[PDB]
Amino acid sequence: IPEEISIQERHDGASREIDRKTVVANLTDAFEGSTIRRRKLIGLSFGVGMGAFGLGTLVAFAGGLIKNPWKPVVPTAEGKKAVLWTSGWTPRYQGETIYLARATGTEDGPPFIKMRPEDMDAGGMETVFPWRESDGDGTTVESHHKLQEIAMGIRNPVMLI
Amino acid sequence: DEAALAAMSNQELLALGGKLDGVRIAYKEPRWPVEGTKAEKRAERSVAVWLLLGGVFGLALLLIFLFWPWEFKAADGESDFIYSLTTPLYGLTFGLSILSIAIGAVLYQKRFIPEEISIQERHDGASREIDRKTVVANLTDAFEGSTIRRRKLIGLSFGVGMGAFG
Amino acid sequence: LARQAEDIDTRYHPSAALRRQLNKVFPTHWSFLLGEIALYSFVVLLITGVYLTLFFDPSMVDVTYNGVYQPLRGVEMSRAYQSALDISFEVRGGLFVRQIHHWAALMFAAAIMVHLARIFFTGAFRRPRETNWVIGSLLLILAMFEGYFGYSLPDDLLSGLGLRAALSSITLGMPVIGTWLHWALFGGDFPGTILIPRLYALHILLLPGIILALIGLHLALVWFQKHTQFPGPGRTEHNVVGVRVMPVFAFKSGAFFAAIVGVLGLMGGLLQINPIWNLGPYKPSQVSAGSQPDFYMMWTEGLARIWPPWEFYFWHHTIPAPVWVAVIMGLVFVLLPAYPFLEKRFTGDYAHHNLLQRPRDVPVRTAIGAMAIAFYMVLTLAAMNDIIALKFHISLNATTWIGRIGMVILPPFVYFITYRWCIGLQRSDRSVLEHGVETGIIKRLPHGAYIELHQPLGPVDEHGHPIPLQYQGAPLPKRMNKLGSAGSPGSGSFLFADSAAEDAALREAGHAAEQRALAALREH
Amino acid sequence: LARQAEDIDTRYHPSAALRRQLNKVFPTHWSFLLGEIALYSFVVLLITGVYLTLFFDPSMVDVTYNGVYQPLRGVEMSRAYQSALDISFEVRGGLFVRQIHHWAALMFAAAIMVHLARIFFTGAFRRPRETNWVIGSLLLILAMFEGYFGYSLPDDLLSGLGLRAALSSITLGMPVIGTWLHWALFGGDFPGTILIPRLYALHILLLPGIILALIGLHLALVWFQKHTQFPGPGRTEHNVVGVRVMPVFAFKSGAFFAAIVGVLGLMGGLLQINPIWNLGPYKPSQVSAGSQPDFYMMWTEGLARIWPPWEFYFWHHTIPAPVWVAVIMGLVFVLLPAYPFLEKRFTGDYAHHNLLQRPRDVPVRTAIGAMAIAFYMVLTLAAMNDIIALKFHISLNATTWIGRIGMVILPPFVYFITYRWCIGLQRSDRSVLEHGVETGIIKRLPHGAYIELHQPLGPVDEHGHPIPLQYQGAPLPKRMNKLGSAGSPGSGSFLFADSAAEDAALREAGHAAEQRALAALREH
Ligand SMILES: CC(C)=CCC/C(C)=C\CC/C(C)=C/CC/C(C)=C/CC/C(C)=C/CC/C(C)=C\CC/C(C)=C\CC/C(C)=C\CC/C(C)=C\CC1=C(C)C(=O)c2ccccc2C1=O
Ligand code: HEM
Ligand code: HEM
Ligand SMILES: COc1ccn2nc(C)c(C(=O)NCc3ccc(N4CCC(c5ccc(OC(F)(F)F)cc5)CC4)cc3)c2c1
Ligand SMILES: COc1ccn2nc(C)c(C(=O)NCc3ccc(N4CCC(c5ccc(OC(F)(F)F)cc5)CC4)cc3)c2c1
Repeated sequence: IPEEISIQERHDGASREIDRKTVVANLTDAFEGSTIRRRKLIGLSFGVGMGAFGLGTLVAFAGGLIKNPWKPVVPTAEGKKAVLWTSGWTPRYQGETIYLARATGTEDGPPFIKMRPEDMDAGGMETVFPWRESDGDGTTVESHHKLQEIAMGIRNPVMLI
Repeated sequence: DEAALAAMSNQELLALGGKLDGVRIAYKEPRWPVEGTKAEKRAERSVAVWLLLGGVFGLALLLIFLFWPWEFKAADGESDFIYSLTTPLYGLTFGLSILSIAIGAVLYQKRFIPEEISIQERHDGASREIDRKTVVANLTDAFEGSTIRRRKLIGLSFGVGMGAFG
Repeated sequence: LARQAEDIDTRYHPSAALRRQLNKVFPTHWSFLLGEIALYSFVVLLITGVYLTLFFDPSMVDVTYNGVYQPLRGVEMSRAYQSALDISFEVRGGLFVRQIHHWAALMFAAAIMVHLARIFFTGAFRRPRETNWVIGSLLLILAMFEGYFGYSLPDDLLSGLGLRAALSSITLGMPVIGTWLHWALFGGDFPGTILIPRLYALHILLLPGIILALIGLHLALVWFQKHTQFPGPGRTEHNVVGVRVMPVFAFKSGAFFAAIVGVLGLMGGLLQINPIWNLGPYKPSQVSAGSQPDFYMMWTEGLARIWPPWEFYFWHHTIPAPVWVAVIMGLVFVLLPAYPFLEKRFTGDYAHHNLLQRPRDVPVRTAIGAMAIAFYMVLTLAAMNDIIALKFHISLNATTWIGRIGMVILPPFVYFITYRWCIGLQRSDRSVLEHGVETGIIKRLPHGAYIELHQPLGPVDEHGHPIPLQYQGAPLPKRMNKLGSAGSPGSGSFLFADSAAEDAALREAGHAAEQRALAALREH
Repeated sequence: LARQAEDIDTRYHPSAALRRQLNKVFPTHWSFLLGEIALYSFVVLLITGVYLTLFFDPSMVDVTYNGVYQPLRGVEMSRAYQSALDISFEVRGGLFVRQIHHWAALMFAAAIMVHLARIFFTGAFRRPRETNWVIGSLLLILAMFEGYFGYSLPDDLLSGLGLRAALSSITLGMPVIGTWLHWALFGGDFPGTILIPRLYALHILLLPGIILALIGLHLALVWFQKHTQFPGPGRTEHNVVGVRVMPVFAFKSGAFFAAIVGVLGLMGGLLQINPIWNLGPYKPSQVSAGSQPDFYMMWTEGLARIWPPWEFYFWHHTIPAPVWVAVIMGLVFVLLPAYPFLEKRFTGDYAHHNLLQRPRDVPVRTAIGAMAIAFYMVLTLAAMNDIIALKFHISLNATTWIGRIGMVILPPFVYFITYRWCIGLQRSDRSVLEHGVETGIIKRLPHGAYIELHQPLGPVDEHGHPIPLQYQGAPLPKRMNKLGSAGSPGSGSFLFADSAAEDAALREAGHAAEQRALAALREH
């Protein structure tokens, strides 16, 4: 393809005064001809009306997402608490037994089994979860749901040293 | 023109712009030639009350959305009837507010903005021969200058390559 | 804001394109807003759909409800149906929003159809605008299929039946490809695991994008090829008579937008549409009695209902009945975009046109359009067989045969009547051109004769009879009161009168301005 | 195609805008393609993402795998992770496509950063173009967050840790709003059921739409405010010297597009990125050692690592440490778009500029930019603490303290060195302007003196010394071979020579054309 050089004649800067004066005259005449400047009541009522409509609409748009983080929804032994203060280690009926179960990685019957103090040496660590024997092994769908919700709780895991 | 484009009034500037664009506005007329009358005040008040209603019921929409019983309560013991009115109220306030605003705007345009007629100077059809000849010369020279017409092997290999890739 | 405006002007210096766009002239006919209706409906659809996407989960995995709606607790359903129920019952203002969405979809379709009717009957598709007609046809097809994919998303019993029958078992029956298309689309046999996510992706991303691009192209073509207009006093094939954008047209357009949004909000708040909770989740073993789609697919359903059972069985193969529906549908969708070229081949007219035609001046095209509309109405009414036969006490087989025969004898009858009606209107126009406008006053003419006191529209001859005018493609007045004949009421408010000076001044200035407008537009 | 071209011309008559766009001149500097790189990366991203949406299912419900990948059979995972595994292992060519997608995202980010560096150092943001700078900054922020939301979609262990830490526990810690934002965004506490569908909707629909609109506006502003250029022989503030679009520029742009697509395909086929199957599904109880986000969030991670633990506890309340990260990141994102106004307030220069600056002529801005780049590099390297301390045998606490101190002492050191280096380059330019170009030849001058045989760039005085030139903002030659001094090899092919006549003719015509180009561009 042949080699070439070209020059473009920018023509930058402000417009020619012709166009500026004509367009500003058009805008000013379209505004002054409507006589809206000397109509105070119409303008102010229009403003308040549009403002109220816009405010109500935006509030209704962004109002379905907002939730209260402190409403008591979690049942405990002293009534109901907010989610951000219960843990799953929280007792439910004033004196229930919560074992320190450990995960086995298999799904025949136990995904969680109890522990004894002798199942660990002086240099060991283990992760444990709250058991609540009323949850049972993972056979039925009900117990399977209970266990899969125990396994996924962001404040449940505990290190045993 | 000149530098003395100033000292020119508004209407000469507007007609100058129009003629530069090809527009020729005929018959521009205000709506109230006589001064303050009672008809003008009545029309202004009528245009204003619609926008007042629109704003009032936008506020009503906000209040209803904030403080109305909305949760599902349906049963046959406690016949709620307050929950069955929760969506109708949203619609009735929202739509009516914005409708009132629209009607106020239409009335304002129909009774205060001046009446006009304009003509636009279509300029349709084929282009002026100047532009057609120049653009076709540009295209033809850009094509013939690359010498691709007398390069058969390059063109055909290019075609087969692009076709296979695609 | 002088400082900001000037600094914008030295940085960008538009000042000439802004002037070129502020002086553009647009014709003002009530019939030129039927496209604005569809545009505003599309905008509302975009907004409400963007809101809805924050709560919808498009999965087909099974769960048990365990929600707030009690008559469905313990029932096993998909995740999409549960998400739709959660939108309906557990988000403050969600039912309102999805009802607005559905009503806006319906208004979108209806406005598109009315706009197409206008474009066809006025003849606005001729030489400079065939491609714009083609783009419009593509937009119509896309809108139909987008609405279909949309209401099939929260899979309940009705949507499931519609999907199954139409999509699965018409794609399954195509002659050679057939099952290959079915398995490429569903990933397997009908109830799969990838159908709803695929429809969701198609519905929120692809088709809206294509529709947005095509709408942009449509409006650009309309902007740069200036609008058409009706013949009239000062109208020619070389000018556009109307109002400039600058003060007026933007104002009218915005007010219309607000009014349409108001109507949609009202009827989305007060009328109920698609109550999915009264239905149940989709299950292949149960069915109900009203299984219709939305009114823009009812013609497809009706065509499937009233088409006779003609199948072909040859060596080791089978061609079922719904193939017929397939080819007829395709033939319609192919005959729609290719009409201007057919008409220009048949009439042999290839000139530029910027003035519209009145539908009464083109009898053959008006008759063709009326025949097509009658066919569409027959197909749409044949889709609500059950409802019609139940509410109005008619046999069901009777309605099937009524549709099957009407499909053949109603279009030609409508054609004949429409042709004769158009020519009758033309003759009624020529009569008021030859004589004057009938006033309705009777005299007795002392030798016992009754005359009726016509009123001429132009000059008169020596003996009082008007000289006949020539037709110019513009409408003519027929009532004496439409011409200023009996007008000028009092100038009170409603119960108290104004002064006499105010009344006289206002009446007199109004008369003067009217006369000046008339005399100005004639002379150009 | 004469008939079709003419009929297009009588229907549309462009013929003048096409000529106005076919003659536009574009400067030709290698540095003006760094934006084309990002544009082409974005196009490839669009295409591959549209392909990917046909197979992805964004749910958070739990399933058991039961697939083809054996070391994960029987493991309970979400539906998104399973869909990603199915894309990877069960669609012919899916792994290739998602690897191309990820590599294209990385190249998008890198090209944007290099383009920003160019724009900043050459000074192309001055009076007519501050708004274009602002639009670019917004595009950068949006690209960062879009990539983040993108790689957090197939929720596995690493993506889950990133989400949890950054999003959940930095939004949770804001002073007053805080938990309200967290619950509005997640619908509840961290592991919810609406997070992944919401991210999916944000990632495929909203942010791509905003980015597309902003890119359109960016390119429009660049098209109508013509490009800048470097000072040179025939360049002024009133003209653009380059090549026309018509034959050349479109060709070069398309070839560059194809080459970038080729590079992306090669490195998406040969290098592996994000092997999600080696990881596992996200579970809140297990973790790994790497952590690490993609390289455009590493500075955020590093800032969180090396910021000291300063918290405030007052009455019944707590202000944690990550608040600091929040305000520092906001301060950076606010200081980026507001730079041109700061510089024009501080230097007091408000004139139009169309000629660029060499980075060596503006020492203070170059030093500021080098300091900012050094800060960014320190923050990015402080994010791979574990990898550095493991591969290169260094203590971990040592790397933490090295970063914590470098964050304060490296930027000023870099500033000082960059200032002195810029002034040194200026002096080296002035020396070759005063004298000639050093040739490197030595003579002995019979009375035992050594001279070095400079070569003048302009006229000479009576006694052979060149008269000093004036600096004009353009680069100067430093090597004698860059000027034609030793050139003209043989004219064979590689192993067999051509005739002497051919060699002489080609050499002589080439010399003539070079001289004519030079003499033509001078004279204008
Ligand atoms: C047809 C239909 C009705 C039949 C019915 C069929 C059926 C029944 C109905 C629908 C059924 C379903 C299955 C249909 C499937 C549809 C499916 C969803 C298809 C999707 C479509 C497709 C595959 C999407 C992917 C492709 C697409 C995303 C890529 C397009 C690229 C995009 C849009 C462009 C973006 C960039 C753009 C803004 C800039 C353009 C480039 C610009 C103009 C030039 C560049 C440029 C400029 C501008 C400079 O100023 C400049 C200055 C100095 C130096 C350099 C440059 C420079 O390079
Ligand atoms: C453009 C033309 C469109 C049409 C004709 C259309 C039509 C529909 C209809 C009729 C429904 C049924 C709603 C119900 O019965 O509750 C629906 C659902 C839905 N639409 Fe659209 N829609 C359109 C555009 C969009 C867009 C652009 C989006 C998102 C960006 C969207 C998002 C949705 C979603 C998420 C649903 C399912 C939510 C639900 O069913 O409650 N739609 N669509
Ligand atoms: C525009 C800038 C974009 C960026 C920076 C980006 C970035 C990313 C990244 C890094 C991933 C992770 C992929 C993986 O690790 O396998 C991803 C996933 C994904 N992207 Fe994008 N993307 C962009 C645009 C798009 C678009 C426009 C679409 C669709 C139209 C899309 C569709 C998807 C989908 C469906 C996924 C999930 C599929 C999967 O993870 O395998 N992306 N994105
Ligand atoms: C809700 O309750 C009910 C109860 C009963 N009915 N009965 C019907 C008919 C419906 C109903 O909704 N109809 C609307 C409808 C009709 C056809 C399609 N197809 C697209 C796919 C298919 C196809 C065929 C051939 C193809 O080949 C080629 F690739 F195009 F070449 C491609 C696609 C063609 C038909 C889609 C929606 C309904 C609803
Ligand atoms: C992948 O593996 C790993 C392993 C370990 N790490 N460690 C880190 C830090 C990451 C990581 O991904 N960092 C990137 C990152 C950082 C911060 C945010 N925020 C968004 C929300 C947040 C916010 C705060 C206040 C707000 O208030 C207001 F709304 F603005 F008003 C709003 C939003 C602001 C910052 C988002 C991404 C990572 C990844």
